[PDB]
Amino acid sequence: SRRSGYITIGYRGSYTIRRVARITVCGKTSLAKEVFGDTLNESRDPDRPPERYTSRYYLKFNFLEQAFDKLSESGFHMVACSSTGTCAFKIWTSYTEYVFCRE
Amino acid sequence: SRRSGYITIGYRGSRRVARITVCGKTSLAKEVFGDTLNESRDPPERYTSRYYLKFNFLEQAFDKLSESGFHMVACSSTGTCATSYTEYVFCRE
Amino acid sequence: SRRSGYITIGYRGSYRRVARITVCGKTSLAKEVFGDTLNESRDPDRPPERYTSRYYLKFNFLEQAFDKLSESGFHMVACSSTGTKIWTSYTEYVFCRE
Amino acid sequence: RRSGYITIGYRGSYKFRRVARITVCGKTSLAKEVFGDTLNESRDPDRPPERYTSRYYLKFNFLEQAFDKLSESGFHMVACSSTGTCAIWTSYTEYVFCRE
Amino acid sequence: SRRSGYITIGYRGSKFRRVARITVCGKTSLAKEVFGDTLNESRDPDRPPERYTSRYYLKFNFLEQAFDKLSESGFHMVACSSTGTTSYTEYVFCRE
Repeated sequence: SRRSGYITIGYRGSYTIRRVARITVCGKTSLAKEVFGDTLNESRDPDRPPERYTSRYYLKFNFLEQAFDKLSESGFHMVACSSTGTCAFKIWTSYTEYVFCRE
Repeated sequence: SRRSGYITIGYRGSRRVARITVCGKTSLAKEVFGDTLNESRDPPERYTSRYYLKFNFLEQAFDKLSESGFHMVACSSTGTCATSYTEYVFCRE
Repeated sequence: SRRSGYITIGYRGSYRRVARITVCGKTSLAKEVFGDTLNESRDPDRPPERYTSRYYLKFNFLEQAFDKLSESGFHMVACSSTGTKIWTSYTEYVFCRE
Repeated sequence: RRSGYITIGYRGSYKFRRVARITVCGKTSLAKEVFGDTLNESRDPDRPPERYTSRYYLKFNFLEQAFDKLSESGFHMVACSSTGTCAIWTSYTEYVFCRE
Repeated sequence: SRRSGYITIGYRGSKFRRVARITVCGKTSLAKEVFGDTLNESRDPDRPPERYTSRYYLKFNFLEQAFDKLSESGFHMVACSSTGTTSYTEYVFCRE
């Protein structure tokens, strides 16, 4: 409870009438670092103080469930999930986010 | 974590978090967010759907709800191509 | 519990603008929860054990409906939304009292 | 009582909800336990108890009546999702139930 | 628990429901423990248990049969999302 809070995992996918390019991490930087350690890629947002938030971290691996398993090992649980679709000329893409919480 | 009710967190995206809206009992929202809350509407009603937050990190809003004993119980989003609107429902028992 | 059951709350939006909050479920549960804030005009004088999909509420704050459900011991167990210069949407929030 | 999942499907059309068919998917013995004679097996008849179906439906049209019967048999809603089909406007929503 | 983790079940969709292929994503040891011989590892074969995959799929067609097997191994459904224009729906399962 002293280090409670939220981490959101994001994933951009595409379907043609799973393939991963980048798993994004949003939340307080100290929490994301505790959970993911050196798998965290902070290049898009470097050198932030621990009590600041980020929406631009991402992970050095490409399996979604691999991110979820690490969150579970740190006592975070999935509490929500949403997805939004898009149509294009055929390919259709979507961004999915998975909200995790530690009590 | 004293008096029960719902607070809904919303934002419209294209992540770029333009503005985080707060809906619910006005007294509950002020308990949770204090001066991070700009009301921006002129007397106040018991319920609002037009409060919004000064900061732009969604998880920072979620974390403050957690500190007051609110839990996320649902979320939904809708989009049409030309953006999207996402909503997160919190509840304190 | 003997008075257990589901109530679904819905509303049509456009892009928050809430025109009307709909209420679906067994009528006696809806009446227990919302009392005089319930508008039964589109399905009046129903027996307490029959189901309706046509009640709505006389207020337009969604969280006020959620708060009343909580006061009667109902909890939100699911949520879904369907989308389409203005696009409309329907969102429903499923509540359950066990 | 044996564990399992039952999914409830609802073809909707769009303030009120469009009265339509409520479909039931899962192991047939579970669906029959839950719904009894409100279950319509005419599109998948004479199935053995341990086989699965995705073609049962209910003889009433109120979704919450189906949710209530699931609750009476100890099933709980664990997920839901809908698909928007723009063309009025029709959507399909499914509600996943689980008895552990 | 020692063998805790996530398995995500997917189906590409378009009496109504028609499901062709049920995809399985997660750690390969977990997918194998849950699904055994019903699992199709041909698309991603010769994989060590501690590695992850997004290319397994199931030999049967009933989504609830996949859900029931997950339950039998102590996995629970924690989230669900769908997107479409045809549709793709995924069900996230977790064993603590």
